[PDB]
Amino acid sequence: ESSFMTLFPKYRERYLKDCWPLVTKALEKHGIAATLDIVEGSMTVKTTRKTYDPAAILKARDLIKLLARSVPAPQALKILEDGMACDIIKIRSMVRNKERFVKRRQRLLGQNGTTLKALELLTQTYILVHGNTVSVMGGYKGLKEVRRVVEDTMNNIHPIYLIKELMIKRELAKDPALAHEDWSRYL
Amino acid sequence: TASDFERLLLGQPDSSELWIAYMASQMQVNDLSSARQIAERALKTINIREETEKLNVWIAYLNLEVAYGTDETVQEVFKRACTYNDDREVHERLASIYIQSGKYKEAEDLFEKIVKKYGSEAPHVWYNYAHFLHTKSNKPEQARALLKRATQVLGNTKDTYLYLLPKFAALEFRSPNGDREQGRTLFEKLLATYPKRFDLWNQLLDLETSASSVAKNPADPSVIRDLFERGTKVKGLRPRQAKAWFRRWAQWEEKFGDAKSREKVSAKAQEWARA
Amino acid sequence: EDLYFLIKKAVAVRKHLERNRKDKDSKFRLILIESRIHRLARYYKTVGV
Amino acid sequence: LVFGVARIFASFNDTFVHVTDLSGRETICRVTGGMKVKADRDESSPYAAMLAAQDVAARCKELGITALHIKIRATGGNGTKTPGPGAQSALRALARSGMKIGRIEDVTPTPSDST
RNA sequence: GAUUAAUAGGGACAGUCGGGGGCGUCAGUAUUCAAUUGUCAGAGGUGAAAUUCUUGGAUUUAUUGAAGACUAACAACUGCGAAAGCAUUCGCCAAGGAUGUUUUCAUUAAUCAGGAACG
Repeated sequence: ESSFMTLFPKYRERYLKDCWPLVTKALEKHGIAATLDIVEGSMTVKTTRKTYDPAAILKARDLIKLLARSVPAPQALKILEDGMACDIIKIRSMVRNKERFVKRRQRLLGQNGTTLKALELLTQTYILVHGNTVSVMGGYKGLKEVRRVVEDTMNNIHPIYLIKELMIKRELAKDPALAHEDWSRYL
Repeated sequence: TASDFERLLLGQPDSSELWIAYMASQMQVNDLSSARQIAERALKTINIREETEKLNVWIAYLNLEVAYGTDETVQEVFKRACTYNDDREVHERLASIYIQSGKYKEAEDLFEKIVKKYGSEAPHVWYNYAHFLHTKSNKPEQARALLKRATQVLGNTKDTYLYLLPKFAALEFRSPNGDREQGRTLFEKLLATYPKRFDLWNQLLDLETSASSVAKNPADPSVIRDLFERGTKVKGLRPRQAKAWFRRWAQWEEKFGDAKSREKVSAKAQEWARA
Repeated sequence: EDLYFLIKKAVAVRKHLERNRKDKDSKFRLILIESRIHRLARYYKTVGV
Repeated sequence: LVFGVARIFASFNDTFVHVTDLSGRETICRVTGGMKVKADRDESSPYAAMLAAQDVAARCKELGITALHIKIRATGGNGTKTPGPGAQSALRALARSGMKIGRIEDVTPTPSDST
């Protein structure tokens, strides 16, 4: 018995209740009990002795942290995969200017989300935009790459440049005769 | 007399030099309480914008509290003087005051206090403290240790790094307890980490052609000639700076008296200009 | 008087600028209070004071 | 029931398993991804981590500790707070090589300063 | 001899408010540098790599010493400052906003050519 816990707000609480039986039955499948508090707003996990897999506690901790990060329940249970993991990128500390912060976060969004969807498919990743914080998921290579992407966006080189780079990364990694050089001549 | 002083004060109220003259007459008549009275009269009636006259009254009163006062009054006036003036400057004035009065132990405590408080932005505090160290405390190893401490406290920008390193080296060259050999160490390290910095090369050249061994006050013509050769062989020289260095070499060899080295300088300037 | 309280607030902000001449927002407060002093001193010197 | 401290530093380009004493001063064992598979791309691999985990598990059971309380961290200075697939597969491989665990605590050096 | 007291003024006082300013004070980490130990074969990068550090022990583990930097999560469809901008404890120095008053000189008002302070 070893617990992890954090605190959610009330505007998240409603969706946490109405998506929770999915969550607690998936944690029942992973052999770990979980409860929700209502008068205070905490979720309490606890490793039972019938936990067949050891990483259940850490992945449940990241799971409940992303539930706090207000991500949707299907992706929040898609975290249960072997290679699936999260990451955070705080960008309010990186951008000192408020209007420039708003402009560059909107530039990260792009027109109607086509840019974030292009990034999602180019890295097989997931993106959420929670103000000053960047929740992301997927394979570790995609994760390293999208962290590079968000710091370049806050550095104000444009995502169309970045997507051009990633498609070149993709095709130059798919052809096998060119497999190992510094290909910055093509970038 | 005091009436004469009051007449000249109603003539010129902002005049700090007359203020210190009046309280100095009060020192000569030993009424240190009325001297305090006069000093605070200056601190009130000297006008708002006259910062130099205010600090003159301030540092004079600090001289009083170190000379005839005691620890509690000198610390409270130190607090008030930094409260109403610049902390770094009143601290440096009390430091030079301690240097003058010989109270070198509490001087050292003030020095460690000011390198703690204001070593973050002042390079000059480390300069003055190394000056104290190569002077009367006579610990050059402590001076270079506090130089390493300075490289810890500061950033590594050009001004702070490449200005405290040559100012410390100049102190090494100018103090007989400072070992111009260690100054040459510092300068060699400077021109190793930045060999493109010909103004720093020039400053080394000035420092060797000036009074390097202050224990007996010549320069050293052998290493003068060798460093001048290295200044000729270092890459990156614009022809203006090259001509200036050849002129400086010629001037020093005229000061030396060796016409053979003079004509060597002329011939090597010719073959350098041949390009 | 109103001018008396204005010039009182003015000499207070002047002596604080003496305490630290680096406070430029306080210097801006000085320029606004001196503009008000000029205006109301002229407007009540016109009446005879 | 002897206890110990198994520290884990699993990045995305290398993975560390470094068991120290219960106080954390006497390093018992340490093995890496290059002391594992030694392929500079697969140096942070779940498989290299399985190999490393079996190596440390065998040596610590040879010293006879048989129970751990795992500390877990990552590049907490500037990069991510999230540890590696090496850490995932290493915890799985450890408690499937068989020793029992009490509590696990992931301690990661969070900065309140970063930039 | 002296009007309405203005649903325009400014001030005064009282309770307030402010991640407003300036200055000193108290922390918090984390980074670097130094030391000490346990180390004991790589570490470190990258899409793959290389450079680099590595039996004098790197990377790692822990404990200190020094340093500068900024103040996470709270943190906002907010708040303050005219603007740049503004987020640790405490304290001071003045100023500023709103509220109220059983507070006053009664046009003092508004606008900007010239010009001037802060980036």
